[PDB]
Amino acid sequence: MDILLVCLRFPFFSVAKRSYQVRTSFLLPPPSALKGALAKGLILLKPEKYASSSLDEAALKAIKEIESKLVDIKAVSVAPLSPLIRNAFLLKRLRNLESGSNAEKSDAMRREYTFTRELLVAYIFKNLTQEEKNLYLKAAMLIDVIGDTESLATPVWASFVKPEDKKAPLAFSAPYTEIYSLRMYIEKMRVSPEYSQEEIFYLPIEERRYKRIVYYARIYPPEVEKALTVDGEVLGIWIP
Amino acid sequence: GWIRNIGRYLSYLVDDTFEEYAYDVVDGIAKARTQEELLEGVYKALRLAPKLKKKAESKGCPPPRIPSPEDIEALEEKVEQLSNPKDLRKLAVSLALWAFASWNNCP
Amino acid sequence: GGWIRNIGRYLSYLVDDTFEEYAYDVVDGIAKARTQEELLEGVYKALRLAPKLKKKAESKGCPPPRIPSPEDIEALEEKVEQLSNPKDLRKLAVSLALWAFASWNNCP
Amino acid sequence: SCKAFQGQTLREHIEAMLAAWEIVKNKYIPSIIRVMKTVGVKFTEEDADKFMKTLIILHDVGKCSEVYQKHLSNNEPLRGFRHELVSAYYAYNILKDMFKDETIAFIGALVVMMHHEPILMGQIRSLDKEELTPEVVLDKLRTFNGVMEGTESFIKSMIKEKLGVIPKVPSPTQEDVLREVIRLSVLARHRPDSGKLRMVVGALLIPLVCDYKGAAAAAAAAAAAAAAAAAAAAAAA
Amino acid sequence: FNEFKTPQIDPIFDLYVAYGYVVSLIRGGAKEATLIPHGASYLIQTDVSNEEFRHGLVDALSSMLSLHIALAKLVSDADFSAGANINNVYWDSVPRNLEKLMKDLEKKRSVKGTATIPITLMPSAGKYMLKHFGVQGGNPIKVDLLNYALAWVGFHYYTPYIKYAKGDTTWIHIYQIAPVEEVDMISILSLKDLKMHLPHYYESNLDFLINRRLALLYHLLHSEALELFTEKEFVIHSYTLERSGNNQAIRSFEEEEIGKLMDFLWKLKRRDFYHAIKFIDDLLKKATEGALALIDAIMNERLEGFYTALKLGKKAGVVSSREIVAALEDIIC
Ligand code: NI
Ligand code: NI
Repeated sequence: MDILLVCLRFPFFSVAKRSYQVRTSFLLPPPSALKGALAKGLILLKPEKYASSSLDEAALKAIKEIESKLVDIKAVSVAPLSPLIRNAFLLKRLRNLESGSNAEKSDAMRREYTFTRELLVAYIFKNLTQEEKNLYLKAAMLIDVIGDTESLATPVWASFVKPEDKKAPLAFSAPYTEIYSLRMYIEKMRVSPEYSQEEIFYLPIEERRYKRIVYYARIYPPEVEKALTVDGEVLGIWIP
Repeated sequence: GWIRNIGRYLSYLVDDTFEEYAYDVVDGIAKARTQEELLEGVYKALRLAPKLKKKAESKGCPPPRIPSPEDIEALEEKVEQLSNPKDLRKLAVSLALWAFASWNNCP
Repeated sequence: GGWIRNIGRYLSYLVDDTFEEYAYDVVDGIAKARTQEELLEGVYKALRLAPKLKKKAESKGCPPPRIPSPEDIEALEEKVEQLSNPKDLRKLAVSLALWAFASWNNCP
Repeated sequence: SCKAFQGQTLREHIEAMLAAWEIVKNKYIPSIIRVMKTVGVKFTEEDADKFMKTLIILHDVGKCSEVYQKHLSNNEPLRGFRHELVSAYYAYNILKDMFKDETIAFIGALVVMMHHEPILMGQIRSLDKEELTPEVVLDKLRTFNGVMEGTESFIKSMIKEKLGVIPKVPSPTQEDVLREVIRLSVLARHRPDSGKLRMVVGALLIPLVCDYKGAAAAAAAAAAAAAAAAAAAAAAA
Repeated sequence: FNEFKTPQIDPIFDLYVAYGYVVSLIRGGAKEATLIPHGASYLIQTDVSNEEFRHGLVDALSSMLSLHIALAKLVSDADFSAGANINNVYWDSVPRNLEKLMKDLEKKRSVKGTATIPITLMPSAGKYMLKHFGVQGGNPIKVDLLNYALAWVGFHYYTPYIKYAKGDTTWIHIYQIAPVEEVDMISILSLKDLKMHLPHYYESNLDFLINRRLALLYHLLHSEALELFTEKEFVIHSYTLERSGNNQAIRSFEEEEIGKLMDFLWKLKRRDFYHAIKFIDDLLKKATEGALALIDAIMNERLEGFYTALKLGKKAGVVSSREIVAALEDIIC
């Protein structure tokens, strides 16, 4: 298992849940968003391999190839290296995709952008070959945007690493299916993006307050025999 | 902690019974970033003592009392070592904060 | 260094009651000292009234004024000569002039 | 020998209270056993007498815990401290042992907390020239450094000397009293029996507020306050 | 342990239904009931039976409908009929749904239908949902009637709210208090104490009900339920509904906190009460900008805000007594 480690130092998240009026945003980016971003990376890095009549089919085929080299439907995981918050925002979201109401119907709508100082992203692979290891490692970087085109994103470093079978608390995101055996945060994340599925995922986030403010610190969960070390500290992770 | 006594003196500049309404000195003492301007503002506030004395004397109620000389050196024995503006604000703002208290003066 | 209170005791006699000497211009000058020379001029103007108040203090049943000692003058000269910056000079001039307006129990 | 009042000791005050209630039980016991049926507990007239005597023997015990006695030592002001607020903490702990039931102990603690001055909590007009508010009584109770030693055996010498059922006293602390009083207030304010709780608590409180006869009279219009103590003439002769 | 599970749909509506579960249990009994937050699920652990839960729920529905009949297709000026429902159709839809639930449950019959969810119970909902390349007609989101009624019971019984008319337009501020670590039944009931019915203020002097933070400060000023927020950590989720010219939309969804404001109020009112509420009310009525500066200082721990608020208040009509100043100084530390 060649696990791809990257560091995303970007302030605001941009992925919203199934919502209207006020657009509720995910506390952590869902696997669908990261998968789409990596598919975009494959699109603009090697456009000869993925070529479609329309962008939808190119995105679908890039996603399919990524999932082909993925371990299973259980997709990329993340580790919040910074406290999380819900940062409210007001936007002039136009409404013209509905019946009638012409085409210029813009009204102010709220869409909060989750703020994050630092985050880490771990893709779980199944020992992809060397001639494509560089391909996907380069595809890990140049991840310019997440969510919509509003919130920019940037990488810090990219690497491949084994889990070295180390015991450590699970500081990643895992589905609430197998880790049930194990101050809990589980919610619908939509692991698989839709293109014309829904798994409950656990999060290492708690709403503890130290003096006055709450933010969202670490969860300090039970340790897991599978982990990975970055910048010295070791964080546990779940793999199938 | 020698705060009420000076607060009641600063209250003499805001109360309607003294129809002079010295509000600039309150802004000066409240908006103080370092040592010098806070002392300048407190001096400007204290300089109007004869104004208040003759205003209360000529109106009927007992004249206002000047802050005692016993805590005058107490003001400068602490503010000198508040080199950091962050902890200096805790007193600079509080000086004007106590300037708006009730402070019943004349019956 | 303790001489600020001593000089302010004498300065307070220039504006307090029971003295018939309302010298506010000298207090304003000694408190608005922008440079050392005018600060010393204001100090001299304030000290020039020492006989003025001392002679009449005993004429109204009051204790004689606490005229500053020459050691206080030496300390003031030492502080002035070491201050070439108006920054701390402003607060130094404000410090002693603030003692002028105080509830001193000069006459019991 | 701790004294609850300025010049009256606790023992004599409680004796006068129970003596005053002695001539009233025949008038109020039938009226008080009826209202108990609507909350879910039913008991005989003797049990009602025992319950009311338990309330009488323990109605103001916070008056002697290192605070009220010190304030009432020579002249010290009360500073808006509600002693009776801790008394319920005893009652809820004591009555629970007396009747082996939860709701009767809860209502007894609530009613013994109800007298003196009520705590006005939940919505208010923009004026209050009193200390009835909870925001100040909580701060005052934050200074509750337990209770003086003599009280622990005092109740042991109180319930046993009158009737005698079972001696039991808790050990008050700073936090247990807060937890108990907040639980009592919450369970009184938000149990689905909304007005019924108020009605029954007032019905139980009416006999208890007859302490004017027991204590020293200080009201001019006491004739109206003594009309209820009067009863029908026994006979013409 | 019955340990009722709560449907995972929307952490606001999820909170409403899981947070009315407690009152449903209380009205049926169910001693020793607690709420464990699961991020959004908000599970509840208790030892109640399903029939007892149903009895409590029908008791709550009976009380709510009895309150609804007090005012009069029947439209009432209550919390769950027209006070909080900004849409006119819901004014009749909600009572019909509630009485349908009553009829179904009283006959020991589980509900077998689904109904539209209003924006009041969950602002994340609305009229349109982006599927792939557009929206869905009608209202795509639907909820089972049982959870719908439970969330309505919770909203009516627990969550405080404010309605300000000001002529043609209409503002509705809705506040829900969310625990973050753990709560027992007494804590949740203490929070329920905050709810007050018929907050339809209107008038013109009380024009400070705009500026949602100021409105919630004004509402919390006169509330003295329990200083639980100093010993337990709670957050507030609040939102505004506006009907400017029959254009129903939401313009504010900020997520503030309730611990700091309650701590400030308790520290201010611990010294003087007569000079506390009168002070705050006068400052709100006269110095609205000063009140905004004061609440900003409270939420941000800023020294200049208190001075600006006091100066603005003293400019017009505020006495600003000494004891509150001393309390502010003590808070400053
Ligand atoms: Ni009594
Ligand atoms: Ni008594």
